[PDB]
Amino acid sequence: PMFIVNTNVPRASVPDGFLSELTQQLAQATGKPPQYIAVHVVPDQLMAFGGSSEPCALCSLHSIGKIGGAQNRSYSKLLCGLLAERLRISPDRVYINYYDMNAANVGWNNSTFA
Amino acid sequence: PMFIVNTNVPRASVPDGFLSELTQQLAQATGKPPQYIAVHVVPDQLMAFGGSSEPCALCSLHSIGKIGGAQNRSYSKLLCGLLAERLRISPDRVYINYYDMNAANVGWNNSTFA
Amino acid sequence: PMFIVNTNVPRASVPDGFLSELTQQLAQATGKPPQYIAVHVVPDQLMAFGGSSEPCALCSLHSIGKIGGAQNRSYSKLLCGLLAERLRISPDRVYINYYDMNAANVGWNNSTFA
Ligand SMILES: *[C@H](c1ccc(C(F)(F)F)cc1)c1cc2c(cc1O)OCO2
Ligand SMILES: *[C@H](c1ccc(C(F)(F)F)cc1)c1cc2c(cc1O)OCO2
Ligand SMILES: *[C@H](c1ccc(C(F)(F)F)cc1)c1cc2c(cc1O)OCO2
Repeated sequence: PMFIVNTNVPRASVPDGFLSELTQQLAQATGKPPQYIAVHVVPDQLMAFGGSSEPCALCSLHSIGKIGGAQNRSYSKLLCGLLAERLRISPDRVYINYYDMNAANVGWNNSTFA
Repeated sequence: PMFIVNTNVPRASVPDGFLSELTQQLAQATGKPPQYIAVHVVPDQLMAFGGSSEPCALCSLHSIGKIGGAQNRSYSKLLCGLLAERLRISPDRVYINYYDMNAANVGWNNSTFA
Repeated sequence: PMFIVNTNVPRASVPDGFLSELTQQLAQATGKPPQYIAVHVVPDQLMAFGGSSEPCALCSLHSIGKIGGAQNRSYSKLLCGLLAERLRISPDRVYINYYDMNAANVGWNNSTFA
């Protein structure tokens, strides 16, 4: 899994350890080892949600499997909770795109997975 | 719907009103209330298009429905028009990825739209 | 095709000529004329891979066809090779997402490629 957050929240408002927490919590939620988890946070973005420039976030979770109806609800509760608690972004100003990747379409270490 | 623009145009060349203009125009084009629309503009990017560093844009439009052959051809006119006028980008230096999202794969407000 | 690299490597470590090298190498690898190729490099990112902030990269390759099992392996060797040689990023700290795009979902110059 790979999780990306883009947000208009400033860099100074991202708390120390945020990437570590995302890594740890995503490992728990996906059942994948922490070593596999990639996390990417992009603050200070020029963005709007519903025509308002109040704090918001646009995110993606790519995973080889572990994506589906109930699972995605659970990820959204977890991730919106974190963005609310840590970045002070209201859950209703977050979008998260979920992508179930075929292993053959993920490159790593000079090759691809299967 | 969610619209993202990555461009090598500098930040000071992005008009202050561009996010709101995109929001309004996309609401009309998709038939969704403006409140649903998220927009994200990423200037000052290191990019090349056809081996040239002249102004260009790499974009995406994600939507739960309202994506298809004819609709996409129409969106491209709308979006190239906006980018040409407001960012001075030639329309043949714009790519737009269109993604039709399943509601189950869009997280929002601690859940998903499924 | 469009290739995007997001990396925590600093801007100054990205060699002059990198975008041109990517354009040329992707033209060769995909068989598509260089005029069609878009490349985008995003340094100085806040990211972690396996909980570690050592150099890493999260990448994507979108293409209308020329995507598949064996081809993706070849692209990964090529692109990890370039990231290792030019940006000093170890291949096992790189993910690359491959997307086979429908021509109807690629917008360019007021239309799509369908
Ligand atoms: C994590 C993972 C990282 C990146 C992607 C990508 F497609 F976005 F590139 C997808 C998944 C991951 C890593 C693995 C793995 C499963 C997952 O989910 O099995 C071996 O390494
Ligand atoms: C807009 C919309 C925003 C984001 C995405 C995402 F998947 F990329 F995250 C997709 C669509 C939208 C919001 C809605 C809605 C439909 C759309 O298209 O119905 C209720 O809220
Ligand atoms: C390259 C190409 C660029 C961008 C995308 C996008 F979908 F991500 F936007 C996809 C492919 C390309 C350009 C062409 C072409 C094929 C490809 O692969 O035929 C005409 O121009």
